[PDB]
Amino acid sequence: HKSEVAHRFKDLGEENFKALVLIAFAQYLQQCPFEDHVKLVNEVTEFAKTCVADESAENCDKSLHTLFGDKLCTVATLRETYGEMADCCAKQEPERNECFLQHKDDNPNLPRLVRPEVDVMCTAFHDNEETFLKKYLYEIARRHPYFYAPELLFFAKRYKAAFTECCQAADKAACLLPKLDELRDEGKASSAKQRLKCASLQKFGERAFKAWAVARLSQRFPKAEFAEVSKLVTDLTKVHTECCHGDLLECADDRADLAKYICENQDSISSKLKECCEKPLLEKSHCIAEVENDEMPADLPSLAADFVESKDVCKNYAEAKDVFLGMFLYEYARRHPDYSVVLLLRLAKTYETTLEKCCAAADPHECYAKVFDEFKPLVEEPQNLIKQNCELFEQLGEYKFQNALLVRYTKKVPQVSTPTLVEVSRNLGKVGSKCCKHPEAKRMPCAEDYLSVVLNQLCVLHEKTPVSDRVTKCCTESLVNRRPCFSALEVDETYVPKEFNAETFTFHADICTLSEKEEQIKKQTALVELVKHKPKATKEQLKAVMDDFAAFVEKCCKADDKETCFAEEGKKLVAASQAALG
Ligand SMILES: CN(C)c1cccc2c(S(=O)(=O)N[C@@H](CCCNC(=N)N)C(=O)O)cccc12
Ligand SMILES: CN(C)c1cccc2c(S(=O)(=O)N[C@@H](CCCNC(=N)N)C(=O)O)cccc12
Ligand SMILES: CCCCCCCCCCCCCC(=O)O
Ligand SMILES: CCCCCCCCCCCCCC(=O)O
Repeated sequence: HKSEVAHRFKDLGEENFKALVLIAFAQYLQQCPFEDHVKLVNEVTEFAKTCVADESAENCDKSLHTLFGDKLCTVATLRETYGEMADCCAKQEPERNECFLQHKDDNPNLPRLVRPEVDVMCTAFHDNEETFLKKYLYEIARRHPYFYAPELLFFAKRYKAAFTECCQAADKAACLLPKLDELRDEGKASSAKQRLKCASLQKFGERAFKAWAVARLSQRFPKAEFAEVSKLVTDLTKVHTECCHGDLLECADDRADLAKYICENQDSISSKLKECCEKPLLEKSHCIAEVENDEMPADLPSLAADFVESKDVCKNYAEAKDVFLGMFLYEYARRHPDYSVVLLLRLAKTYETTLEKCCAAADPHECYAKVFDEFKPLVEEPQNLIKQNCELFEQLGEYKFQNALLVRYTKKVPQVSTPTLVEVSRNLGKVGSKCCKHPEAKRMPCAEDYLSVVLNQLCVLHEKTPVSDRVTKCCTESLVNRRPCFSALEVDETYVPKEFNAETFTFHADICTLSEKEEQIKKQTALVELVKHKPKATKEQLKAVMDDFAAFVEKCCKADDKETCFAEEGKKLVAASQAALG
């Protein structure tokens, strides 16, 4: 109303307000120390309480961007510490805010945040819960200037919970550690997905984004009408554009509106928004965005009616190509919550191509009549890979399943670095253990979501150090063809094996004391290097060495004079193996 800070203060609450202001400042002034930001927060909070009291008090009328900018320009060491950015303070709003956005460092040169010992961690938490959580909130926020603030706040509260439950536990570590690792990945995944959607919106444009949304929104709100889905898709697009531009406030307002709009028309969108809509202003958005798919209508016509038979296909299609295709997408997506969004896009793409070729032919109907048949092979491809890979994972464990993927890809792309291969394969394996446990109907969507992030990470590392044209093709290809492209890679015939290296296969007793995580990465690293040396080795030849090795270790780690065993038997292993693998 009259006062913006007052309004936000009232909605959000004191605690949330103070946390968000902190995150916001940490995201711009990434270089200032924790104690400086805390001061800022206090002053902004105090000022806020002043306005809550008297809406007409000094400055309370000024907009949030203006207020935020002024306080930002208050920092005396602004130029000394941030140089160029200080020139932003000379500009008027909105150039000022705009200027600040352009100077936000997407990834500064800060030190990796290390995880302390669980005990020091639980004691710090206990002795000063607030400064312990806020300082870490600060460290995370400054390292991820683009992470949507409210969401970072959502994570914080889960972290708080993990410490309460675990620092009380008998075995604190057994409780805490795994919850922490889970929190980290979930954080890594959210981060990666946010930057991924933004990248895509930049490269492939609005249209492509819109398409992806119709599909996703349709699977989620199958009982909504195409007109509502269009509405939502338009607003969602605006939201992402702005949220991607990086302006927290604008992004927040857009999201608030959309969430409240959805809740008001809740009855005509989805029957699973009841809970989400009764939640606090700060959680509405987050909830809705993650809502389970609603139940789809039972009395739903067959597609071929309006899209294959009907002689108005080309008529309706030429009258508004994108709308018609959007309708096709809507119709197909809502009957298939079990398809990955990108699979749906491939079908829509296929349908479009057909109509382009066909509607330009004498007898349209005859030309495009056998299209739903062209879909079959498209749908089955992803399904087959799922059942096939999920079975294999059920046999061997995650670990053993990770090794198979290790051999499989080292062969396809031997140029890639051994460490990169180990990491990608490990994360790929995890997708197997996180998705294969769901009933079929949810597998593909799961794989898509986890595969998309892992594939982007893969492409990035490669952007930096290009090592293969094939990998770069897949990486730059259509986002809808990214995964298929990687799936179509075959063994590298050209590759010339790395010259043998003794050190690379020498193992010491230190291997017996390392943690599982460590031992595995140690073994998996030799494996990639093994394959990189003998790429023509068969499943049989390999399993042989591995079995020998397997024993080797266990044997030399349960016998006196370790380092002797590994050195004496080690020579034997390598000697025999070099021979078996000719
Ligand atoms: C919940 N969310 C916001 C996160 C919590 C903790 C760590 C996160 C990280 S992380 O990078 O610190 N943690 C990962 C990635 C290593 C990258 N390190 C860099 N210095 N770049 C890790 O420790 O294996 C990234 C993204 C989100 C995170
Ligand atoms: C709450 N309003 C404003 C929404 C915001 C963002 C995404 C929404 C979606 S969605 O389908 O795009 N939801 C996305 C994930 C949301 C982003 N989540 C993050 N943690 N970053 C998806 O399922 O692929 C559906 C409905 C409402 C949404
Ligand atoms: C009005 C609704 C807009 C939806 C537009 C339908 C376009 C679907 C065709 C599929 C295109 C695949 C996406 C791409 O890679 O370009
Ligand atoms: C030509 C040198 C061959 C010797 C190298 C042996 C390295 C193989 C690594 C074994 C990894 C199998 C994983 C496991 O033991 O569970």
